[PDB]
Amino acid sequence: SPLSTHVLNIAQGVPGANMTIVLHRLDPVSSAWNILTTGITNDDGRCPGLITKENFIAGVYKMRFETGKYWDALGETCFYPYVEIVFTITNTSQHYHVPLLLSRFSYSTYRGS
Amino acid sequence: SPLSTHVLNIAQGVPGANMTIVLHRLDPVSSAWNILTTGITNDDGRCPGLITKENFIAGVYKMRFETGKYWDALGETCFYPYVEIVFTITNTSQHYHVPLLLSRFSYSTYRGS
Amino acid sequence: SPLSTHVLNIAQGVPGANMTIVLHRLDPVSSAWNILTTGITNDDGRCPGLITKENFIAGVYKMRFETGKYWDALGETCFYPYVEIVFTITNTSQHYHVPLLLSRFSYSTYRGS
Amino acid sequence: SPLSTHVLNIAQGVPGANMTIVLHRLDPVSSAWNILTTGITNDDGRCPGLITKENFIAGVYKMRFETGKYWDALGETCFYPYVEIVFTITNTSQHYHVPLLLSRFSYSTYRGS
Repeated sequence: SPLSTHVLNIAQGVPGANMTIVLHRLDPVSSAWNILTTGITNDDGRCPGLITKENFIAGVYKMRFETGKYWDALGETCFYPYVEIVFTITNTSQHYHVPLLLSRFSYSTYRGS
Repeated sequence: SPLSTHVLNIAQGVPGANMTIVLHRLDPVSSAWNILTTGITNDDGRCPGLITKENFIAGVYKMRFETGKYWDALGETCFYPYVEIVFTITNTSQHYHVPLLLSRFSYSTYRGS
Repeated sequence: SPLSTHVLNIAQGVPGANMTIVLHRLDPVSSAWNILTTGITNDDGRCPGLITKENFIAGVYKMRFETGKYWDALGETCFYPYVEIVFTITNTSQHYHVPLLLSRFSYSTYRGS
Repeated sequence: SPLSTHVLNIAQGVPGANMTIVLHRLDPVSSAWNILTTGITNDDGRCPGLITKENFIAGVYKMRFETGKYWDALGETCFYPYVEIVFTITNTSQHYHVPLLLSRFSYSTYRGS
């Protein structure tokens, strides 16, 4: 709304709760990143209100998931210290859902609406 | 050996050929990434000779897949301009396989050996 | 409610619309599968009304997805003529989400709720 | 050769060893399945000798992975008592690799070679 996520712990068949997510946007002129917001997934593994419609401008975004910290808080290690999903937003009339299905040794993502 | 990849175009059920892959390593001390190697996947979607045993030391690595340029060359667009998989190497006795299963609107990876 | 699905065409980045889905349940003792409900996905790739809470008993269920016919209607072939996901329900106090993430040459599913 | 598989336990990031696999092929006049071969994956998670080149005719095949029995022999429960992958072979000149990425609550499959 207009950007949502869902973190899923597919090793346990439950949502990934309390994972830190940091949203960034690429600066159009330099190659650098602006932090837009930092969230934490709720018990349903979601992060409501990541961005407002007015600030969700077209461009290139990056969602960093703190997978290493998540798994560590469950007392286990992860192959990935963090996961960054980088994606292009051009059509701003649509909803964009960028989930993360995660184990300690795998991850997947897809574009949802 | 000891780091390998495999790009799979799961939209067409064929390997991802001619995709640029760049391997980086995080430098202990400075919080900077530095390029170790660049490669281009062959027809089987693999990139032999990414790194030698002597240089495959423990640390944090990142493999950047140019998914945007790959799909642009197939005359299609990608949700992801590029994919970076960041991973921790501590046990240097093992072989690490870091594949990319890719469509225009999704991707996934797992730790293989 | 209490069983749902979600079909996502990850090759095209859109919900899987108008896919026929059939829920079956295995009759304990006999080896007999029989139809519980036949449905079709709506515009958002979802299929409400799969089973009533009253009829949601512990047992083995199977959701059959007509992927071949789905792709055929899109003018493309599928590697899988249909997909059956078989699962065991023992805890009838929960909601079970059984999505299907589909391309022409791949699929995945996970337990959600 | 010409049909192969690879089972990966992505929950633990090791190969799916000692899993029972059953290959069937659909009888093209009745709508019923003929058992071709039953095998067990090796320590690498693979299962060589699934079918001979001679017996590899065009048709509909089905690979049943006994996931529930895999997990139980490991002291764990699986949401799926088994996984069957049904696929159409039309081009008999190609090799078909159909691996299974598995956890207790998720699985995915894709065409390779």
